[PDB]
Amino acid sequence: QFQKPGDAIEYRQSAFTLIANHFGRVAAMAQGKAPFDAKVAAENIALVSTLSKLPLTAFGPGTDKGHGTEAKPAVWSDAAGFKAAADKFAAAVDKLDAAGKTGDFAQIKAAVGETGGACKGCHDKFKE
Amino acid sequence: QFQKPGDAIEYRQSAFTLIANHFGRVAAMAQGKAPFDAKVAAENIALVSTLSKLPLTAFGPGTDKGHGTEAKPAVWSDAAGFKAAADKFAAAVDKLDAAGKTGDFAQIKAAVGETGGACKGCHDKFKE
Amino acid sequence: QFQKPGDAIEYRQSAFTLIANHFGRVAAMAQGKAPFDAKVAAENIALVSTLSKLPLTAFGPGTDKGHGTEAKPAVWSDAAGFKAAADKFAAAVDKLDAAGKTGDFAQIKAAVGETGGACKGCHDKFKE
Amino acid sequence: QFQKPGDAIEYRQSAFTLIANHFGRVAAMAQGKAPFDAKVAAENIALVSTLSKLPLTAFGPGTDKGHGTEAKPAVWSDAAGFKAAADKFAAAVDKLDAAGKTGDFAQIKAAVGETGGACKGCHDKFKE
Ligand code: HEM
Ligand code: HEM
Ligand code: HEM
Ligand code: HEM
Repeated sequence: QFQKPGDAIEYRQSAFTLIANHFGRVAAMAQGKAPFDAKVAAENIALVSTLSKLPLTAFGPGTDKGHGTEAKPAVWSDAAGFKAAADKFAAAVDKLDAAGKTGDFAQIKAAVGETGGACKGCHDKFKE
Repeated sequence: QFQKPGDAIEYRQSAFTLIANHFGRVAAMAQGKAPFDAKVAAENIALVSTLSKLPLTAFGPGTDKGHGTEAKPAVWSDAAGFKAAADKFAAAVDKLDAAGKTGDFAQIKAAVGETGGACKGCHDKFKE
Repeated sequence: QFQKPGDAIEYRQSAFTLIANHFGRVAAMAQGKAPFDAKVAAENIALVSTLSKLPLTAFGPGTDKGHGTEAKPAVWSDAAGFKAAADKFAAAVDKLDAAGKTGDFAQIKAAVGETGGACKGCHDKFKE
Repeated sequence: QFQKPGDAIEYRQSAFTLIANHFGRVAAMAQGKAPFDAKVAAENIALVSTLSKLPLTAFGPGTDKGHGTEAKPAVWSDAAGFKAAADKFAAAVDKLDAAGKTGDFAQIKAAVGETGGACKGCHDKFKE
């Protein structure tokens, strides 16, 4: 667990950073800005899948201020809304995980579009 | 990959932060500071193993300054030494991973001691 | 031996009290309620093993009443059943003792579950 | 350990009872009231040796009243005196343990005389 609040903040920020980087490699393939390689897309989606579970466990009470957090207070006051956004994200990643297993480009591109929306959706209401 | 150098620096710092947190949970169990659970020890060990590969790819040329990096210059001037320290870490992680597979407390405690030593070993020569 | 019946009753009650306390320390470790230590688990298991032989010699004829005994009459009328319950307990303790020797958490947890069952089993039919 | 004070009291009283009983079997041999048998004397002294360590760990703060304790307050207020008596007892039991190993009657009789005095010595100042 986290000894101090700052530990939680740093942990979640670190998780989102890793997720962003690996998810980005798959998105580049989907956008045609990088050659498509099923094995590599699979590896990266696998990483995103494993990491996606992590950051959401570090939003406990008391982790609201300090260590440069960009989490809006609404994360807590509207816990219901936050739970929903997290759920959408989880669902989308499941689709991305499956798509990754099949190696089908069209499916992967569709899943990254969905997942990406899940990131933005949550960010609009709870970040910055 | 990493568009800018700072991306690499933030990537590696975040990876270490996650590794530290999850390795710490296994460590606590092995040092008698928390109840032992083979499943949880196993899960945390899996995370460490997976993540251990990640940060070592983010030490390319030019990632020596900025983004509050704590990597000593020796990381580049003493490249061989660094690859030497990284190799030890890898071996230690392979043992920790094997221990996780067996669920054997003694084996796990032995491997966390070795891994810990590999962390500090590298840190002494290349960090801060 | 026991001069008076009461001596036998107090002897067996005291033995059970010590067994309960030391078995409980092993149990706590196995149920994830306390940090695991193979040496301490081993020591406590040794005590339980040694003491387990003791109380079963203090159930001779005439020790059925007085000194606040909680042994049901069935202990004597259903002698075979009692020897049956005691035999199971003994076997369970032999396994707990063997587990203590190996230091294997899984093996220990398995044996504490069996021993526990042997305690309650006998208690249901012959205690209170 | 002990969840409640009464647990400590019951534990130590139970330990002294077992000790008293087994020590008594050796004393009877030494007094010639029972035939001398080196093996049996050895077994019993071994039990006394193992058990002798136990009761002294259950005299913590707060275990002074209730559950029918016969421990005089001096046990705590004159902690120094209590520590001494316990030390004499420990030393005597060591002698009894050795004597038991040698199977020499004269040595055993001497050790039981010493140990017995250790019981009485401590009892006079700290019990009832
Ligand atoms: C979707 C896969 C996704 C991405 C991509 C993403 C990225 C991201 C980054 C890079 C950060 C910055 C980390 C840093 O400061 O170094 C960040 C921060 C937050 N995010 Fe995000 N994010 C994605 C998904 C989600 C989801 C689904 C939610 C909400 C359910 C969410 C929330 C947040 C919050 C809040 C932060 C700030 C955390 C903090 O600074 O304390 N993101 N995200
Ligand atoms: C071993 C399992 C291990 C742990 C644990 C560990 C932790 C760790 C942390 C927490 C950081 C701080 C990151 C931050 O500032 O947010 C960190 C940083 C560096 N480490 Fe380390 N580290 C472990 C292992 C290793 C090994 C085996 C090496 C070298 C081969 C190594 C190196 C470094 C370096 C350099 C940094 C600084 C990164 C930067 O700031 O740019 N670590 N480590
Ligand atoms: C198994 C390891 C086990 C435990 C633990 C256990 C505990 C226990 C306690 C604490 C008592 C109370 C003593 C007191 O009142 O001070 C107690 C009493 C009895 N038990 Fe028991 N017991 C364990 C095991 C067994 C087994 C396997 C049997 C039967 C074959 C058994 C029987 C009894 C009986 C009878 C009593 C009452 C003794 C009396 O009051 O005269 N127990 N037990
Ligand atoms: C020496 C081998 C020894 C014997 C024998 C002995 C016996 C004994 C008995 C039987 C009791 C009664 C237990 C009960 O209530 O059922 C008893 C109680 C106490 N003793 Fe004792 N005792 C022996 C040794 C020692 C030694 C060396 C000390 C002190 C250093 C000591 C102390 C006590 C105390 C105090 C009690 C009362 C505990 C309580 O009721 O809380 N004894 N002893």
